[PDB]
Amino acid sequence: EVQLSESGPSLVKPSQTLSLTCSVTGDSITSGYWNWIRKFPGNKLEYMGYISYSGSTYYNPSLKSRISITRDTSKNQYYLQLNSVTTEDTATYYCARLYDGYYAMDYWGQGTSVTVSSASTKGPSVFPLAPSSKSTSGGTAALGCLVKDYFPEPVTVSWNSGALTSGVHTFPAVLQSSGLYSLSSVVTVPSSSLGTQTYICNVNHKPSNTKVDKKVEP
Amino acid sequence: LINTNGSWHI
Amino acid sequence: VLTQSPASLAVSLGQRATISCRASESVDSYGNSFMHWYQQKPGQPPKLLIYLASNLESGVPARFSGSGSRTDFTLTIDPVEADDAATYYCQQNNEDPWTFGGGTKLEIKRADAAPTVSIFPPSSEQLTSGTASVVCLLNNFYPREAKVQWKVDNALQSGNSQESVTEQDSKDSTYSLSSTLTLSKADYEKHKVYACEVTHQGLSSPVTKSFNRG
Repeated sequence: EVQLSESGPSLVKPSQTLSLTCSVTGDSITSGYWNWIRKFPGNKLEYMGYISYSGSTYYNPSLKSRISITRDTSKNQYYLQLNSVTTEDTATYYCARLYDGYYAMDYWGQGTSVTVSSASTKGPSVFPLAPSSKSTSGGTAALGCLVKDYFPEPVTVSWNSGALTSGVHTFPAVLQSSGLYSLSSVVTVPSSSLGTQTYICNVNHKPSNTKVDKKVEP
Repeated sequence: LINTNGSWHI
Repeated sequence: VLTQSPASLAVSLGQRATISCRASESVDSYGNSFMHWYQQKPGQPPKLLIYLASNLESGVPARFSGSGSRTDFTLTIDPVEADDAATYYCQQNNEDPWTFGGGTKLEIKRADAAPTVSIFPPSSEQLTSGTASVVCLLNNFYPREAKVQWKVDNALQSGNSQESVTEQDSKDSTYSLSSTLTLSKADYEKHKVYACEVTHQGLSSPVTKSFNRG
């Protein structure tokens, strides 16, 4: 199981330096090529560069002025540094392995969101969207959680700690005019079980070190 | 095949 | 530069899908084509489908297929399944610079489904904050186009609602949409009727869901 895990700050002030770390477990960076890739919010992908098995590097030309990739084979990590960031550099960043036989990028990490802004962090307020006669149709009732006024992105939501996944919809975030983000996560359940079963949404906003468990009742 | 500056050579 | 065509595309279950990747310059050298295909769904890293123009990654079903010349490549899914709803990217690493294609979003075309509409008044906890969010859920509809209209005491609302749409579900190919009407706490308790009017091809007539304050 070759596996890659990114890490680094969620929020960076403009003109400072972005420092991400890819920790590799399941094979050695002694061999193969080790890349950095970012995905802008418009959903375009852009290759950034790599460090190779021998320590050489190759960088996108639109970045040469300010990108640096290095590695530490004893920790089995490698590192991105991007100087003098602007809001244009807000993206999801991925690290990925490329190998000799295939010449393609075959193992990715999950990705880490990074925002460049002078604004400061803010944790979300989590309110229940409670089931009623106005949310119930057939044998089914809708309920959920509203996740309001957080910054920066992202937030993640589970229900009953991952033990309830069918019928779950967590919507993409919308940017309010207050400059803060907001989303909403709903699930449909059998209306009969509203009396007996407990429904808790788990809201995660790592940038502010927030976790809320909210119990949603009728 | 090794890669130098984004190009593959032998 | 790599140009994909089309930018969006729709296909019924069981048909053939063909995504095109156009290259500004030959990406062949040393007998291989340095052209690869990636699938990506929201919340997930890109996933390798096809490497070296035509080779299937292991783990990938044989339903996926790749085929290409020096500057013209194509990705083919036959037969397409519900799980195939995603965005597909082509990438080139023959020579400087290594670049990705603009992306192609594949939609699964299915029968019309009517939405199930729900309405949620603001909670007691949020009303203590001084803000009231009224949310309208459209669950499990198709196609994706839809219109949500907010009424407060049978009056049209404008500029105080936002919506967001899920991407097409990987099991039943439906969508879901939330609309959120935001008023101050002072304004929220000044009116009695709050209504959500949904217009959609799957409904014979517009459907209105509403509640009274209290």
